[PDB]
Amino acid sequence: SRLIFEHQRRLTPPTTRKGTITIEPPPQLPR
Amino acid sequence: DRRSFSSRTPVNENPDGVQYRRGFVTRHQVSGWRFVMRRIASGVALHDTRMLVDPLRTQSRAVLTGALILVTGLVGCFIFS
Repeated sequence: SRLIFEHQRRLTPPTTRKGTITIEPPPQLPR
Repeated sequence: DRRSFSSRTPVNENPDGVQYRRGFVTRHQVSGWRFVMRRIASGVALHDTRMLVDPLRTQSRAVLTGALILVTGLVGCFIFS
């Protein structure tokens, strides 16, 4: 009737590096 | 004081930073080349490369002030006539 399917391990997704990137704040206009 | 910003370049992790292709020379590169060529010429003549006092730069600046005194004497004796 219906063929069997086996519960394999899925292929790996391309990883999402969830880092918190930090930006240095700009300078302050001396005057 | 005023909280300035030093020169920074992080890593890229992106296919654009490998694409610059330009050779343009800064002030720091030409000053570093002046320093290296004044350390080599004080390293095959003075035979010490500590670069405390460089006498070759003293001699070359002496003859350059000679040529500059020539040029100022020319512009001083031209305006006389």
